Amino acid sequence: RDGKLAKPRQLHNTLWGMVCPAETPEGHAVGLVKNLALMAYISVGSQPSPILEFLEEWSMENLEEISPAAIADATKIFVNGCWVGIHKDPEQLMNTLRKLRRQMDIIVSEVSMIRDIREREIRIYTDAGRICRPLLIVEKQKLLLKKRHIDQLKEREYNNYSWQDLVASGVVEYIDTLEEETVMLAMTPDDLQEKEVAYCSTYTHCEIHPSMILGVCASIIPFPDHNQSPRNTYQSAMGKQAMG
Amino acid sequence: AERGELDLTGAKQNTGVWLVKVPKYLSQQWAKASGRGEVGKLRIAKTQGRTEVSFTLNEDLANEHPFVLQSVGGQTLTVFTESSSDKLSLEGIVVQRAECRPAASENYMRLKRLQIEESSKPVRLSQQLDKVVTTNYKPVANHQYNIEYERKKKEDGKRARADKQHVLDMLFSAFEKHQYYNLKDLVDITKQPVVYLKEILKEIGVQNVKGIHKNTWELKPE
Amino acid sequence: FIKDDYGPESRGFVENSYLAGLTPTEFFFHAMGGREGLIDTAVKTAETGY
Amino acid sequence: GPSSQNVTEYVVRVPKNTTKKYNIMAFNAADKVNFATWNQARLERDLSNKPEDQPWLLRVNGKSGRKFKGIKKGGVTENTSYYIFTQCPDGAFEAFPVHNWYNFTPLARHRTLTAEEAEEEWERRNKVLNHFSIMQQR
Amino acid sequence: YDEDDDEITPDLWQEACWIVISSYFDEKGLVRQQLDSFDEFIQMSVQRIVEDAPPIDLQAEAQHASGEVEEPPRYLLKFEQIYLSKPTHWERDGAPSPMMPNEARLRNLTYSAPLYVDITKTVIKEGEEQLQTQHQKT
Amino acid sequence: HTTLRKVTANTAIYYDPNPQSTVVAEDQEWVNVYYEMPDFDVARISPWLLRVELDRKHMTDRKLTMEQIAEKINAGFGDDLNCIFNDDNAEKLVLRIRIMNSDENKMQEEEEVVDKMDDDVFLRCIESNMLTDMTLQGIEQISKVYMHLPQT
Amino acid sequence: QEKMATNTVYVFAKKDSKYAYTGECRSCLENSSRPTSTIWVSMLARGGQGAKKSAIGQRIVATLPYIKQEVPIIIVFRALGFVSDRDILEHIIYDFEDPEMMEMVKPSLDEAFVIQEQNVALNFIGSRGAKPGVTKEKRIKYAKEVLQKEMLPHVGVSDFCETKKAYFLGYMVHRLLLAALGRRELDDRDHYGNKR
RNA sequence: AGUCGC
Repeated sequence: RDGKLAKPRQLHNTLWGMVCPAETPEGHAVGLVKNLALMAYISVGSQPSPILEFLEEWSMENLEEISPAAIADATKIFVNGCWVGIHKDPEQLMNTLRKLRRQMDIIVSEVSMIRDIREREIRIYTDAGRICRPLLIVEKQKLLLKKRHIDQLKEREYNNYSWQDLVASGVVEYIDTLEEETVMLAMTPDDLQEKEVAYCSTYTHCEIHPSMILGVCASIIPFPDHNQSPRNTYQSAMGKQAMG
Repeated sequence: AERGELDLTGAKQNTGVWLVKVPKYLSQQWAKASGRGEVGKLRIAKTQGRTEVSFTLNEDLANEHPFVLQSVGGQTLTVFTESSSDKLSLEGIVVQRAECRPAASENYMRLKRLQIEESSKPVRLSQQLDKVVTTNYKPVANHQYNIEYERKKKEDGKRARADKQHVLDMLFSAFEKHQYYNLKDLVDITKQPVVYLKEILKEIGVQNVKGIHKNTWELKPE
Repeated sequence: FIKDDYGPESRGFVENSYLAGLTPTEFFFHAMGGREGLIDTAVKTAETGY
Repeated sequence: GPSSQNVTEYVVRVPKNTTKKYNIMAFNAADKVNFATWNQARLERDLSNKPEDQPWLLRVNGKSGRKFKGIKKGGVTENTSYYIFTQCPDGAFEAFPVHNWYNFTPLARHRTLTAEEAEEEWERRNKVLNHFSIMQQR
Repeated sequence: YDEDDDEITPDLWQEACWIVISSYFDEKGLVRQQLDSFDEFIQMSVQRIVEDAPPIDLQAEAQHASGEVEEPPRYLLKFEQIYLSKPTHWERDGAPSPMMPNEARLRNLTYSAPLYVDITKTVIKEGEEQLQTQHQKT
Repeated sequence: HTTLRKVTANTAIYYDPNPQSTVVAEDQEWVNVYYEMPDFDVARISPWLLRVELDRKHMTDRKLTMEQIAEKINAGFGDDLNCIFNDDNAEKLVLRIRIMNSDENKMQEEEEVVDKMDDDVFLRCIESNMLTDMTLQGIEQISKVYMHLPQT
Repeated sequence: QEKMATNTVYVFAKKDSKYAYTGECRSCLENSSRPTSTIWVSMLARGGQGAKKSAIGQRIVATLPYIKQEVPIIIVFRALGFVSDRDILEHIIYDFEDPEMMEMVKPSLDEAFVIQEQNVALNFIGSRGAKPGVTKEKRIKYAKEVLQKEMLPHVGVSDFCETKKAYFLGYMVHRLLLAALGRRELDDRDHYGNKR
């Protein structure tokens, strides 16, 4: 505060759909006071206990039971940054574990689960306070959500079907910023469709709508992309300033 | 021979034992089998360059578990026993470690989530309180206060200032155990009023303080 | 984007004009470039003052 | 034979209550322990420097034999159990509970460099300037 | 409704993602983050904290110089389930009634609710008694 | 400011107390090249061998000679640092270094005040100083950049 | 309120030209009592006193909570009781097949020689950390309780999980050595994945 | 204090 230039003021790359790009004050506090994205959500926190039980039962070997002089090949697994154990087949584990998340044996909004292949680590997070956003799931080079789910959403006008049911189909997922680093994320159904040799075909998530990266005040401003970027920031202050 | 000696007979036989990891629910079921004399049977089927091990539960106890073999090369596992007769013996070496795999990991989970729920239920915070009016009834005094009053109201209260000689004897008796005491202790052991115990201690004795007004009195030892 | 994409779009350079509109990614990278301009105004203002 | 085709099947028993506690004694494979060369051993709780919580002291053969330290594992299992499957003269299997898991590790017969003297002081002076002679002056 | 067999038309356009987005706000709503955290804070955390591990015991001093015949009395205090009543207000008369947020602003009140806890008193002195235990809701 | 550290590809320390039967049989003809080099006190010089390999590309740019480097290091350290070098007729360039002692006085009088650290360990301090402090044509401390420009 | 993520080690290149790299771990029971615990493992560089070994740029020390003086990581391992240098090497780097990692630690082993038992090492940490107390044994017991309670508390709070802490401390040295080889990226200051 | 104005 008051005399210190720094890089935690400049919009960082990871703030994509996590925190509004252009909604931070124009005064000395610029960029330090940020504003949450529209689709952004924040994990409320949960006990790690169930995950630990499923892992030990699946095939995770306990720390003091293994032999240290034989672990180089093995992948280290952590839960809330606590090093719980080791594994010799992380690919079947990750695939199975996610399947459980889609099926809700562990809480979606909660568990973040990340694999860092080049380091052979598996980090899992269930602590409070992580920023995450909903995305569509794509599978076998195409979207997993089908128009029949839409017809239930139209039906909601007189039925109990809801966004929670939509999460229960496992067609949408919650992704925190640490996990968002390791996904291959298509911009829009259109692009994921035309693709043949256009770019790649390995996508795993897709954006529910790209204009969601904006925070509350930035959404009032129409055609924000035909404006010079700081121009959008002055409007986010002034819109908040108007009366009515 | 002594209890500090470790019997090597088992080790001296070079006896091998098997090490199997099992889920708590299966062993809890065994735990409530008690002494039926069995919990199941183990089946081993061997082929060319391959071995299959499995377990079947007792049908009575149920009212196929495949085995996965494990490396033991990286640890020299052995077993010892601590007897109820306080005798120690080295029973054998682990020649194999293994894991008991469930018949199905997937559906099980329904039971498991329910299973987790049964051990794990602190149904907390949980139900507001709608409203309450128990900021407590107002008696005439605390119930226990009345108990305190009753105690005070039982014999003890006034003290026996009469008979200086017996009280003199009591001081002499104090002087029979130790050279000095705290005046707080002196009133406790004598059951007399402080002003009077002082009046006597001025007459036949002296005082000696230490540190921060910590005082002891003595019947002039000589 | 895909890992290691030095090609001009994944790393900076916007093709469109303010009239055509910026694609979503183009839009966000532009906001990064606009922020430098906002921050520099505040930091420079204090230092010259002194 | 077992090298070609074989099948075995043995009943598994659990006694209602064992007459003794069953414990695990684990060694590092790197220590390559061979009990073939053990002839005597003593095993007693280190307790004098301050019982069932206290570490193990393993003393093999005579005083000049190797000594090891046994450290207790926090619990046998945190969500499971460990059981021993044993062969019996009738031809059955017998299964025994684990009561404790202990880690056992090697100790030097006689090393002891000690820092109580002024080794810490020598460290203040330590410019990596000596190594053998300090071990000799001991 | 689905079966993934006779279906051949997965395509779905702008018109439809907004249906999905609407359902997100219909379910969650714009401020959810604040509310979900506070709710979890009551539903979990204030319970977790009194359900900690600091049951306090107190033993007054006895046999102060003399003594003999037992009893330096001993008391232990334990805490149980926590209750929270909907936000109430007490007039100077002493009579409580429900508050409503509009009232709370006009008259400048604080919009809070009263918290109660189960407490236990427990005497297992040195011998004469042990069961005399009483539950309170305070 | 070019330090020997910039030019050096790699270093190695060997125990080779018998040059006439060196630990690298392939290195053996260069020992044949040096036997007239103080043959009397090879019984006196230390048995530890330092061997260095140099990058041809750095050596070309700095347009140096192996005799320039050898003369630089010997001059810089002093007479103690006994140097010999490989033949220029190779794409690779390697330098072999031994240390000479104080000869006559080393007869172990009181206890040889050195506190008897191993001579190799002294050699690593030599190599350390040798990498960082040696300044072949590095006439000053201008970090290590130098950019030439043509101005029109 | 935005803060730095607890329970996870990240590597930094701060200003102080005498610290080459440092590994930071903020380790509170963000569900216990909310203290802090800020273990630092710092790699010292630039120097070497005299003819020490020509290049001090590998003398890895450790800050610990409520310790008045920096101590080398190896003492803490001695204090955990793993006197066996091969075992400490096993906790630090479970791939002793690479000569370069083995050389990187070696001068830190060289420092370790002055202290060669758990008790005395405990007496070192006690006196380097606390107020003066010629009691020796209490200095050892208090320090024993600090290692038990204060260091990496997220990994445990008792004797019965004292081994588990040893791997994790060792993992930080490993996580640090990787950066020091440079085959590992230096971790950003402001990545949102590392925020709460 | 913080918010905020240029």
